[PDB]
Amino acid sequence: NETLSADVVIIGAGICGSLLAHKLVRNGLSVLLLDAGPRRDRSQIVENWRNMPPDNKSQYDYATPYPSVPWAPHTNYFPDNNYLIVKGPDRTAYKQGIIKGVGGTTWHWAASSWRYLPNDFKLHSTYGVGRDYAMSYDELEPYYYEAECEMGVMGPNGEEITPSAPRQNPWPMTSMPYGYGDRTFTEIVSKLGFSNTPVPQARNSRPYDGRPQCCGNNNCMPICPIGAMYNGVYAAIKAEKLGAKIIPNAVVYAMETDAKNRITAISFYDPDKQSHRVVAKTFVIAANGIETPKLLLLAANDRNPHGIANSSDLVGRNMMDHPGIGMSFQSAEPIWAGGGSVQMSSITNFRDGDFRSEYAATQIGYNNTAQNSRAGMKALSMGLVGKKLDEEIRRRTAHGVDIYANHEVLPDPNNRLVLSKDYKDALGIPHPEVTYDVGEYVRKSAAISRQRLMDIAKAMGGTEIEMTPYFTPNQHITGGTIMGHDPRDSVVDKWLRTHDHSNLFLATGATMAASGTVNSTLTMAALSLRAADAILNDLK
Amino acid sequence: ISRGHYLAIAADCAACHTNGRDGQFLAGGYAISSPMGNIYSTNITPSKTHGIGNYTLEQFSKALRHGIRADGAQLYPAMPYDAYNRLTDEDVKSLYAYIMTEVKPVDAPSPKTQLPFPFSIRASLGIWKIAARIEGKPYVFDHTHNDDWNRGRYLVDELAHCGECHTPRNFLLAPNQSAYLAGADIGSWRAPNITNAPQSGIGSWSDQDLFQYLKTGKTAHARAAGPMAEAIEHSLQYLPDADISAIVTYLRSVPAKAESGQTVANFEHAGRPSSYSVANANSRRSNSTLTKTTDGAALYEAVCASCHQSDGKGSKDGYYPSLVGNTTTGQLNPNDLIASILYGVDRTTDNHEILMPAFGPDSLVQPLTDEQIATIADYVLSHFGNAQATVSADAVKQVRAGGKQVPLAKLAS
Amino acid sequence: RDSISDFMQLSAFATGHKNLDLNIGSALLLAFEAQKHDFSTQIKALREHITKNNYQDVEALDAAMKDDPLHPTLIQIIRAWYSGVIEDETNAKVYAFEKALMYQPSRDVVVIPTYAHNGPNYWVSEPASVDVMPAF
Ligand SMILES: Cc1cc2nc3c(=O)[nH]c(=O)nc-3n(C[C@H](O)[C@H](O)[C@H](O)COP(=O)(O)OP(=O)(O)OC[C@H]3O[C@@H](n4cnc5c(N)ncnc54)[C@H](O)[C@@H]3O)c2cc1C
Ligand code: HEC
Ligand code: HEC
Ligand code: HEC
Ligand code: F3S
Repeated sequence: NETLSADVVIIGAGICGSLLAHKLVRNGLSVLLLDAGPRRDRSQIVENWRNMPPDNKSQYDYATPYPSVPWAPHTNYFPDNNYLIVKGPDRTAYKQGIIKGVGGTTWHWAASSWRYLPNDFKLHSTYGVGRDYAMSYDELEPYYYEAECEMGVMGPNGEEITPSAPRQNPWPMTSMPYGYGDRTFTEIVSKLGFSNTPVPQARNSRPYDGRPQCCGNNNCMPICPIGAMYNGVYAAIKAEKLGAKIIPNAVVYAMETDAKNRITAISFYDPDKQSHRVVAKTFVIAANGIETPKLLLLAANDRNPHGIANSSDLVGRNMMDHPGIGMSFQSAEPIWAGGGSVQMSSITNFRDGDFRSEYAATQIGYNNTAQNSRAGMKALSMGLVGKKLDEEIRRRTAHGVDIYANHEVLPDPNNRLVLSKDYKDALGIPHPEVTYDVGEYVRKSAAISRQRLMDIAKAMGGTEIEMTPYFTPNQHITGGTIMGHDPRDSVVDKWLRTHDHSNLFLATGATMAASGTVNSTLTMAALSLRAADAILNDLK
Repeated sequence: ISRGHYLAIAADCAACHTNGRDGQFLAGGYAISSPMGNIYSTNITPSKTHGIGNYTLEQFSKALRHGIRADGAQLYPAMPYDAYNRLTDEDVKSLYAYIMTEVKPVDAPSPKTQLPFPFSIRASLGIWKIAARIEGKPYVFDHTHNDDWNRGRYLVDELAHCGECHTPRNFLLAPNQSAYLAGADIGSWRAPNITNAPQSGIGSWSDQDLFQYLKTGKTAHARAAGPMAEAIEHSLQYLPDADISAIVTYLRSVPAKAESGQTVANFEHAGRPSSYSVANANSRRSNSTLTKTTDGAALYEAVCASCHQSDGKGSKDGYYPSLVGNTTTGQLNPNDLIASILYGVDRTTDNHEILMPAFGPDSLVQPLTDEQIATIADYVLSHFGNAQATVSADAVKQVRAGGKQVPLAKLAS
Repeated sequence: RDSISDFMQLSAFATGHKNLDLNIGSALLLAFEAQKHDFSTQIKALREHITKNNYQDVEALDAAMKDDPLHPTLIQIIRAWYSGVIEDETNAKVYAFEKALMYQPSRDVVVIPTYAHNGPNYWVSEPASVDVMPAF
């Protein structure tokens, strides 16, 4: 290829990138979509998941169905592919899941799209902890609902569930009714004083967008056999049909800029390690919370030896996530987890308060994934035979309970993604290496989170209670390129344009300022649509 | 609801005069995939500018029955004026009153139909009507049969115009009276034979089954899809139960039209107790895009077995129909099944919505290629429906294109 | 073709159930014979042991030979028939899903995670008890 010219390029065909591409092609702009992963198809992922060993199915394995392509490897911990090097006091708290391929990691999310509270956007102003968004909640609510209607998100339309984000107009859906497990968990935590509320899900309670109604397979992680949730592959397909050019297996590595700091072109590899110069009048980097900083630190040139968009020396710095402490036990009272989606209800009673100045807010969610695989594997592990084995399988699948609690981390600039100086893939691109730390804030929040979870298990009369002494990752990779006003104190502005390079936008978790107390991909989608407004204003 | 509203519902006039679920009420703009091109239905709201507000009673009767516009231009046969021609004068007057008074006028010009020479000139249709033997005496009560049979015949022939799509067309593309209700290809979809043939038609259907299909669109052995889903959703569902009973009574008396090479009714096809081997599917792990899984059973299991389970007997609830004992799968000609794979069943009965995930090239859930869809359809026919039915990739591409180009359509060259 | 017959007979005895797929059994025999060449010798020995000591159910066939190194392969075979895997790593092949007997005793209520249960809104109905055995 002599040159792959375009108008607007978006590095990374994930949910953020696919929404960006769809909105921009809908307005008549030549959008070129580069993706590190390959062209990925839903049914084959379903077939691979069906054929995973039940040992990997008992545990929550979500990377085996997606092959880790050598040119664009993604995390896989059961063989420990070691793509995401994590060290620090909580290296196990950032073993995030990411899928490379058209659609991105949201190929296998639970569709738990959430609207952040107004105080999540002014944490720093109201409590002095964290860093503040340059944008208020009101400035994001239009685009927030735009994304909500784009993916067809569920929600308890009529309910005063908990102090939550005010809505100018209700959810496009009504939350599908709870299963037995969700109802019983709600009753238990209500007797414990916790408020169990329906979780807004980018999922079809009624037929939407030509995707069927959720029939409750309970395989929201890691693949929907009927596609009743929403995945970024939907917006990628819509953009491709509308005119967007998509090249899978396009791993960009470096980009050239002029003395004006206006980056002029980008280059990427196929698996065959061939460079192709891509030139467009406005580049957008929508790769990941993890991959955007690695790309920005990997594309340092002579003009910017410290990394592109790294004038503040903060790209890669200030990592963020939701440190979840997942605890699984055996309920004394039957639950029958599996009815509906894997994530139907969650305790939102502690999403905000005056304690955020001291310790992190906690969102105690109950995992609704079916325990038939877990019950079978555990009952077969203890070497039971015949009718006793059948009875134990039924018992452990009717009593299997998984409970977790997620928190938020404060901005620690020491949480770099300094690319490992020793490990490289077939393309020679270094793996993203995280020097992760949670903080005394997270330790203090978890100090009461453990007691809360133990009380919840006690109310169930639980047995063989297993608690992770560490923090489990929730793959809500936010931070890394923190937004703000000052070019020397933050990476990008309110409109998600890099201060160093006005023609470069980034719409991903990296620009997220405060991790919040709940899932974030709805917030990434809203930020992506705000970015789309930004390029729309830029090029007319 | 008034008599005019009932007649408009039974005539299903809102099916083609409202472009899709969206769009204004009877504002036109709907694209109809005619064999020679795309024809846009016109606005009939009482709008003095872009509607039919200027239409008088006799002008409206001419437009409805004889297919002649106000300016004298012959209406295209997308208008079932050959089916509304025998409509009674009183019903025509009631429809005129309903259209003039009971629907809000909309001022939005409809797209103008553009067809190749000589389909562009809307004047050769006089010879077409003469050769079609349209006229067309207004319907008269036949005393040989009871009142229910007469009402059913009125509904099927005049108002609901079931013959517009369930009757084949000749080389000149006019309704074939010899093969009455014998089943026809309407482009992407095929309307099955609905005569009283026990094997070829629907004679073996139970009365309750036919009533359920014509009222709600769902049955243990048949689900309304595509244009039939649209008809059920828009017109048939609002029909009172007495009218559905009359339609059933008439349908159980139409002459049979047996098909050659057919021996078992479309809903009595049992399924072989066979499936794919999970062991064979281990080899294609860590291999996405399904390019290498050319076999059919594993392809069906990966793509569609989530709802219609591995045995193919559908969901126990009945929400997902059994592919065994299904009229769409049991049909000797598999055009309906190919259309269901391509576009899918989307029927909204009583505000409750069935929705296929489409599986065409522009599918949102799972795109599939022509050969891929051919293999999976072959597996479905062999294991669940008519074994004698075979599907090729060229057949799938043809179904996508809109069926066979009729020999009259080749003239546009 | 005797070996497949003895395999099916012993397996139906061991799992305590009769309705077992023949294709899955053939795949299991192929995998077992690929894993160990001496599978046939010890399987015939086990069959002879059951015939000579006239075993009734599988609880005795589990308890009686705790020290015999043949009980390992009985545990292996029941694990295969209930789970569908032979080995333990991620690479291990799956020969039975949606039909594995560990999913069956809860099939009536808890949905097999990928294959849809009845209807799209079934879970609103209350489930059955824990001590009732659906079938098989
Ligand atoms: C198991 C799991 C469950 C989750 N559940 C939820 C949930 O319930 N709710 C919720 O809100 N969130 C959830 N998430 C989080 C959610 O998946 C992500 O936060 C979101 O999808 C962000 O995706 P993204 O498009 O920004 O990045 P990604 O989707 O990770 O990446 C987009 C694409 O960018 C490409 N790319 C990356 N780097 C480069 C490069 N240098 N050059 C070219 N291309 C590149 C990759 O190939 C990839 O395909 C979950 C995540 C996981 C792993
Ligand atoms: C894999 C590609 C398939 C195949 C081969 C079929 N389906 Fe479906 N299907 C679904 C629903 C809800 C209906 C019927 C309407 C309803 O009851 O509301 C159907 C219907 C069919 C038919 C019959 C069509 C007709 O014209 O009668 C056939 C032959 C058929 N299907 C085959 C639902 C779904 C899905 C959602 C869970 C999925 C996935 C599929 N079907 C996939 C397939
Ligand atoms: C007048 C009210 C009627 C009646 C009594 C029937 N139809 Fe239709 N129909 C159409 C299509 C495209 C199909 C097949 C869909 C698919 O292939 O899945 C059908 C189906 C039927 C049946 C089922 C028969 C069987 O499946 O064997 C029956 C009993 C039936 N119809 C009766 C199309 C149309 C249509 C547009 C062209 C119109 C108008 C009607 N049908 C109207 C009627
Ligand atoms: C399935 C499609 C369909 C149905 C049902 C239908 N129409 Fe139409 N109608 C059309 C099309 C297409 C045209 C224009 C084609 C032509 O010009 O030959 C048309 C034209 C007309 C016209 C001519 C007006 C003009 O300015 O073109 C009138 C009046 C009309 N229809 C009224 C009705 C009434 C009343 C009904 C009964 C409710 C009805 N239609 C049912 C499709 C339909
Ligand atoms: S996989 Fe899909 S069908 Fe429901 S159980 Fe999850 S949203």
